[PDB]
Amino acid sequence: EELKNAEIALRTQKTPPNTAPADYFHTLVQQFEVQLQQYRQQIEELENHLATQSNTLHLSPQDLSMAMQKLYQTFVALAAQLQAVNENFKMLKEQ
Amino acid sequence: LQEIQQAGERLRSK
Repeated sequence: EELKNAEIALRTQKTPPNTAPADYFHTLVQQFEVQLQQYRQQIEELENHLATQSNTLHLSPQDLSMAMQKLYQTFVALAAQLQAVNENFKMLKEQ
Repeated sequence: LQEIQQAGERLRSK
């Protein structure tokens, strides 16, 4: 990334021998708009994981059955989407 | 993302 920016800047010096900057500043703000949100989500997730770590000792051995049935449900849905997409690819192959 | 996925799910739980 740095080397590409450097080749670009060398070219800009070659040709040289304010709209773009404000555009760059706008995009800079834009990117981090979502990154502050990612921070918010990571922070909620970390506080929640610490909440779980509080229960972490011996707790209830039923949430395991709960998450395992959730695993059956999520794997079923993922296999649905997988077979669907693969059948669409076979459809394009036939066409 | 599985720690963050358990985070989203358990955060939905707790």
